[PDB]
Amino acid sequence: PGTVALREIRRYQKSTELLIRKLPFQRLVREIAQDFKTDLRFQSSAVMALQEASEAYLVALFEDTNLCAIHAKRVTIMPKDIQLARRIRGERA
Amino acid sequence: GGVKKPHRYRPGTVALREIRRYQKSTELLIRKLPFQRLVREIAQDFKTDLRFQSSAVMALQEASEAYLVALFEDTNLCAIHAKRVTIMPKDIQLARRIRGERA
Amino acid sequence: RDNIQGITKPAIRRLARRGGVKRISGLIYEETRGVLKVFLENVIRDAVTYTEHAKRKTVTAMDVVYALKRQGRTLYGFGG
Amino acid sequence: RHRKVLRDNIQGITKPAIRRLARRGGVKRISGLIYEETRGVLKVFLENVIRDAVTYTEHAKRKTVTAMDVVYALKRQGRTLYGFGG
Amino acid sequence: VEKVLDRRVVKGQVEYLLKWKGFSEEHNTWEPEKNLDCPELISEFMKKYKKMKEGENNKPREKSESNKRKSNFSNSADDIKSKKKREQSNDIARGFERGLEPEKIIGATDSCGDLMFLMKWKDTDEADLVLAKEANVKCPQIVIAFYEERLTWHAYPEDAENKEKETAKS
Amino acid sequence: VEKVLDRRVVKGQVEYLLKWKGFSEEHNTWEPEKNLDCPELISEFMKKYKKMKEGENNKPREKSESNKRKSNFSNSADDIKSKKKREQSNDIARGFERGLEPEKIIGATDSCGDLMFLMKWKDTDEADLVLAKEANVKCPQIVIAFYEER
Amino acid sequence: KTRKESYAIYVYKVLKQVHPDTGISSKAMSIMNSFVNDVFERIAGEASRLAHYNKRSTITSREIQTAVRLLLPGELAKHAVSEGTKAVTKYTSAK
Amino acid sequence: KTRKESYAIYVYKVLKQVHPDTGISSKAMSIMNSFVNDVFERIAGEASRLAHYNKRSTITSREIQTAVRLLLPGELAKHAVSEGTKAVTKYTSAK
Amino acid sequence: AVSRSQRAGLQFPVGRIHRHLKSRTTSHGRVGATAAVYSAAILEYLTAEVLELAGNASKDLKVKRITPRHLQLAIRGDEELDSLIKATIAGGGVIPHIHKSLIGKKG
Amino acid sequence: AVSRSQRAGLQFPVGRIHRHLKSRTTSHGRVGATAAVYSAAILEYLTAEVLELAGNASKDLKVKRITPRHLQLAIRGDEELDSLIKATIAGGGVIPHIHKSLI
DNA sequence: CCTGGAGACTAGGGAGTAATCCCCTTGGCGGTTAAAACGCGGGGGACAGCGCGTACGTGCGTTTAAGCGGTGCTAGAGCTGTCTACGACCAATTGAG
DNA sequence: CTCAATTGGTCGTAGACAGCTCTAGCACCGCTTAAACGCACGTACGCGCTGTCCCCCGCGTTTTAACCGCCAAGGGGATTACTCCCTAGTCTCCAGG
Repeated sequence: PGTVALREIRRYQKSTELLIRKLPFQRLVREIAQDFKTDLRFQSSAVMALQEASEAYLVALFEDTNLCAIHAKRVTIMPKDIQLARRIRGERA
Repeated sequence: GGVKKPHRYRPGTVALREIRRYQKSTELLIRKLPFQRLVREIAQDFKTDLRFQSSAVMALQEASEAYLVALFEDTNLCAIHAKRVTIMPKDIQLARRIRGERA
Repeated sequence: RDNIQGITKPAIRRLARRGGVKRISGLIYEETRGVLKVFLENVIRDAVTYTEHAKRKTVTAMDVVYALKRQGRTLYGFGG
Repeated sequence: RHRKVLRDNIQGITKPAIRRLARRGGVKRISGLIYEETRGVLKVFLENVIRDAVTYTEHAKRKTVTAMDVVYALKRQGRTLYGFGG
Repeated sequence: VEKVLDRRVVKGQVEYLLKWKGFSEEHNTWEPEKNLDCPELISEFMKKYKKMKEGENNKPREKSESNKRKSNFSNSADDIKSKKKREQSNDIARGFERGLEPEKIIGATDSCGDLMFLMKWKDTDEADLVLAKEANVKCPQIVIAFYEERLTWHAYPEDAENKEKETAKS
Repeated sequence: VEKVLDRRVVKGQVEYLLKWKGFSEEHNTWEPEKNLDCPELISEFMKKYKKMKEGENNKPREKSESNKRKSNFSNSADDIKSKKKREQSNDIARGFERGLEPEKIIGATDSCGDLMFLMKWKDTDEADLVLAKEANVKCPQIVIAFYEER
Repeated sequence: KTRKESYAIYVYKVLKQVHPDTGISSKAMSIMNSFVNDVFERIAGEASRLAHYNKRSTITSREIQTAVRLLLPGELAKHAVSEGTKAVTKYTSAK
Repeated sequence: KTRKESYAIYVYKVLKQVHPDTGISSKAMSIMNSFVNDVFERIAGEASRLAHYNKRSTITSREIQTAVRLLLPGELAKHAVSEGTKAVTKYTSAK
Repeated sequence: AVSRSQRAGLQFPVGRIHRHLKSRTTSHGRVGATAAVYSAAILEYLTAEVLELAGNASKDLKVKRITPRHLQLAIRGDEELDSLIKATIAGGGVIPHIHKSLIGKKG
Repeated sequence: AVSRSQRAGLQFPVGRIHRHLKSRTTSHGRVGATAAVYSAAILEYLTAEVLELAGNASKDLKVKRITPRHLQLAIRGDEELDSLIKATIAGGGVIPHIHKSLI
């Protein structure tokens, strides 16, 4: 099948919805922030500013993996291509 | 495959030995006289007649070595995932899009 | 549940459809967290340093724009 | 006595040099269109340095590119060659 | 003020045994940096100190002893960071006088050499870190059996990608 | 002959492997140094053997644990035998095939496992590992001095 | 101050810092002199830029520890504090 | 209250003169305000770095024109110089 | 009352740029009135170009309110501003890509 | 002549570090005394980290001439050092990454 | 040879961390109807492998230029020390942000 | 409202670009000995066909915990004044790039 997933791409490419969580996403950052230095504090605009950058970083990372399948005649992404694509930018593994 | 034999070598020996031959000596594969003629063609576009010293060409020859090998390594690493062994001319535009260059 | 189970399975599928991914493998849901942790650690280690450099104890939104400028992922938000 | 009027310099490019430079990275075999596809990117990569060196030389009230403008032209592209000033 | 040889850090102050002109070795006293006039003697003294630290070719040692090796005269001065934590020095050095069995081996913070090996104890949750070499002589079996699965280290990321590409090429 | 893969130093003699074309690794034999005649296949291998060893530092990969390999083999001609593996170690002079006295202990790692007790012999460019139980019985003065280095 | 070749005497004096069985050539000194100069210029540019965002002007001893932690990763940031504290504790009349 | 001067109504003053029948919100203004502040710092740094090695201290008219040619390519910096020359020609002419 | 903004004919201030250029300039710079008019004009042109490029796509959807999505398409859509501005627009997404490998049975 | 080198024992000259920091005043600014001392220590440590590797890489040839190819083993051989130095090394030669799929 | 901090000095104008304006962040309880986890039919992906096209690998033939510098015309940096004109910092008009 | 922009004092010590010393620009056409590049005919592995392991689309059922409104303690934002002991300015010794 391919008719159901066809309109889902246009439904997401036309609206910039908030797909990132707010309450469960802050605990993941707090668990790592409490390990470096105790007695810390955060605000509400910092989480939104981080989510606005992560929403673009995810698409930027997925585009590089999706572009590596057209030349190889493939339609399904693979986790092995991400490690090879990250070595060109400078992040590596 | 020998040196005094009428038959030639098999495609898979000299190409593999050439990779190891350039890993023990430090030489400059980029030429100097034919490479200097291409810079003057672009430097004399819509500007006046300029000159150059004996250091700009030496700096460009060293700067191109860190770029050509870096661009070829990405293509060589990407050609393995395509179930192939030879690089393709259309893969350069796909490899340049991941780094940030336009294509 | 634990804090590491924040990112769900449909959350990654709803975000991968914006670029142009047709089919999503099963190992992506387990491999994306390993990269997201390293991506968030670079900002976490910088936020505490920026807070301690100003002799403060609260991470504001003005320091994130300055911290993301050196990482290469510049984003226009609260100043910067 | 200044500079020679050279024309049609795209035919004098060395062919075995491009094949020898690819053996250092680890490339096994090459195609036939690589020699025609590399020159189409080499000019674009060199124009980003050529157009900057002339501007850097004109900004310093000079007409000859010395051994200092090359470093400033390469630092903008993330190269920064070593062994030329600081 | 001639040729400096001795060098030690006393309470965060690097001393300099300045050799007096026309005196013996028993009359050399510690001269703190407070009133001097030798900008070249400080730079010329460290030019020969780094050569002695790199002269040990794979730690040479004969069979007739007389080959004592050491990193520094004050053990990395006073502001140490490896082995123990919370800087300072060896505040707690008790644990080998009882002789018990370790509970389990957990992880700690990674570093570039000399990791903080945390040793657990039974009943109470007392945390003790060893650093002295005298504890590995009376009971060397406990020090050997302690190192088992502290830091999980698989392999290099570059070597794992080569084997994974052979399962999908053909 | 393409490249050198197997190289072992047995009985004070360095022998190289003859990589024959059109075959594999099991069809390669051995030849003395005085019988070969290829000066171009010596410097290229010597410049690569040092580079492959200088980059294998900082907690390298693990190996086959819970294995003693040697430790009292047998009697009646313990040499010759067959073949161990296809790596650079394995079939190497570990002191039992030569009978030399140990010099000093080198190597200091910190990975998932026991300590690397790399015992280096006299007049030997290579080294191997020894047991932790028979080290404090023969010459225990070296094991104590090895820990008091840093 | 603002000259291009400000270092010349200290560059040629480096000869005993390596092994005594080797010597530095003429093509290996320019690569080593620029390496430290680039890091020094980067540190000087970061110190004059990280003070305006935090409302500062005087570059004291606390403004240098931030540039080392921001440039070097966390795996090697703790190895420089021991070397930096030795240069501060040795300087008297400053605690 | 001595806060930093931000460009908030500066863009609206020009937007109302060309398109008076357009209305902006409070969320799309900070995105456009930060872009100018981020693009001006690079030009300021490029103009300041071109005076330390050239033994200069006075910013003339060539330092501003060099940054536009260095950053923007030849496909877009051709009209910028022509648009900027008119402002200098009309300033030195009369009041 | 007369000022420097009405003499040269520019909506951007002259004093603000002159005061901001004195911070990045090393030592005591002499930033006069001939270094701010040429600097503010480029910024004004770059600010007006994005607005003019975004206003051409706001009249096709029949909406008078300025949306942040129109600013991202005016930057990522053009081949001149995409190579210069390497940053990402917060709350805008990317451009829709059309390919022939998004159906069933391969292509 | 006390200056600042007499109160702090370091290899690099302390008086040669504050010579370039006095130009970057940034309006009403001030240059500290301990800032140069703290900045010179990091530079000395970074220089020694490479000088030790350059001496440790050569132990079998005993050549009195340092080759530029041997100096690349300290930057390209360490992952923590290759990622910190974003500049390109002047000279050719890379790492012979021999893969199992090429042979 | 060269050409600038060093040291004595005591002006200029900032760090430390007290005071106190007027509304955020985080632990907590209650509960709508969002889109959470697990794992059902049967679409058509990935990987292993047989057969044999297109156009590369690998020496020889025949050049006519590649490399070092061979020699010597009259342009090209940087240094020097004249004259020249932009706009430091100052006080205080009268209007933008 | 507040405390930014402005005009036009006034002789401070920046900068434009002539001339001079004596580098190494790049013409003409010297020599040595291995590179440029034509197109033979060996046998690599292109990316089409279609074998057959146990992947994961579409959108059921109804847990777990998305994120909604609105409690009210006392965190520590981002400044504004006081008066500590920082290290500029700029004379003129005898060090150093």
